[PDB]
Amino acid sequence: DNSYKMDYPEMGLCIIINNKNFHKSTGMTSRSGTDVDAANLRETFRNLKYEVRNKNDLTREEIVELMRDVSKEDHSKRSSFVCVLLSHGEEGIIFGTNGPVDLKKITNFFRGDRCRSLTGKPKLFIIQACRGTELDCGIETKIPVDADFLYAYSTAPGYYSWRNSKDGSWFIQSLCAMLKQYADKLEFMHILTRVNRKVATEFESFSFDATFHAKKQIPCIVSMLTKELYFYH
Amino acid sequence: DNSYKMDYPEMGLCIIINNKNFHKSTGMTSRSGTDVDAANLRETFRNLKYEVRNKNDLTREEIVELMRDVSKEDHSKRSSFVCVLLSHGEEGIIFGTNGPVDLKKITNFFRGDRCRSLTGKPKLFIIQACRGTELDCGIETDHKIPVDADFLYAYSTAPGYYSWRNSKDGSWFIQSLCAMLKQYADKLEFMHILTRVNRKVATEFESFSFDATFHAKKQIPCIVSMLTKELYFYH
Ligand SMILES: O=C(CCC(=O)Nc1ccc2c(c1)C(=O)C(=O)NC2=O)Nc1cccc(OCCF)c1
Repeated sequence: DNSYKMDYPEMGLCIIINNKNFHKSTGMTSRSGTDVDAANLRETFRNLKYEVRNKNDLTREEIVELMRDVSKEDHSKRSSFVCVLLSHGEEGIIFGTNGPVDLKKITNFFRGDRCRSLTGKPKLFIIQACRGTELDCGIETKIPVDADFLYAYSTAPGYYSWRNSKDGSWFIQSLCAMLKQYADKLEFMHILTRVNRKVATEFESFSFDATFHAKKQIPCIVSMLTKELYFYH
Repeated sequence: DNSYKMDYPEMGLCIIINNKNFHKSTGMTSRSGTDVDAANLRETFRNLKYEVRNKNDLTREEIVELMRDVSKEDHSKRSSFVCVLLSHGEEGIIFGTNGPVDLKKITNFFRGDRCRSLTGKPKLFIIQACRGTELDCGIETDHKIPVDADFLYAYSTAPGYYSWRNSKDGSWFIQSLCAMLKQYADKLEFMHILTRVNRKVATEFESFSFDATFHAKKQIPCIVSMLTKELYFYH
């Protein structure tokens, strides 16, 4: 068929790793307002009938162990899997409270051959974290083991990722608003495309210092899905 | 307006870079079956009403030059822009005949601030090249806008992975891309076309080799989208 089977007895897990406070030896700063994103996500995915588990202030080892355990659960009665990461980042990596974790390490747990009860089911990774330090100035006007993954990144490779301490990050605030409005009408890729547009046109940084002023952001959809994804029917 | 305006006088250019033969100093093999891909692409994109320009066996300098020249053209009367790269590669790199070129360097020529007549229009890069040497063993079941916006990078494989070519039929990804564009360009949104491309490659293809190391290998393409709207080839 053209569309993933989403009529399993359960939608699936939605794990949200929310890191705000970081260890002293890291020099990493606290991500103020991240709880806004975490709460917004929790409610959005609960409304999508996901079983949501929230984690807070996990270490790199704790992140690894959480994903290992979760990958070893029996997902046979679940349609999909969602993991949302809220943290500092670097290209290809997310930060535990006490140090880096390669993203590949945690998603390898769910590879078609390592988590058999999710083989052929959509595995979604939503990543609110930096991918580098670059700023966007803007401009005027048998199946493969690596299949059935989707990575919804807040930014393009190499780029910084913008957040508002009060309103939420640009990406998650837009993701939730778009899932809320369209998760009953549009296929996921088209939801995510609405997300890009909303982040691209509605947001623009403000700074008293020109270096950080009027900067822009586009999110980055990375799809290895083999079917269309509708959260209904 | 949830979709790109595709009813400009022209659909736009479709530049195809087809690298078959590489200088002896590299020690890169010839890419057998690539002319099949290049011919398939040419016919497919002409049918889509794109202005195809085929270029064969370009050097790293020539690639850069071509991309520079085309980026400096006036794309005002064009709906979009397509560029297909067929060659050897590594993560983030395609090979000219004489050596490596960073993909970022070629796609940067078209960034919303360096190519004004393409601002707000979809820039499509179709990349048939290795992104490393990993092999997928498979598993059994059988206002202002950002300058990095409006780009789509359609990769033949996942990051870190080998990309499979067949001497007779061409590459698994290009073969499959042409078939689905032929079948659905008139009906489906582009992301939906590429998703079908993904399923086709993932299910219908498996490598054959007398070397068990290279036998029974699988492949999934990788769609990287910073598009802001739905793309339909027919108005
Ligand atoms: O640090 C970040 C994200 C931003 C951050 O937490 N601090 C930060 C540090 C320097 C700069 C910036 C942020 C900028 O936003 C910036 O515009 N320029 C910077 O020098 N990413 C990063 C940091 C160091 C290295 C890196 O990539 C190396 C791996 F190839 C990526």
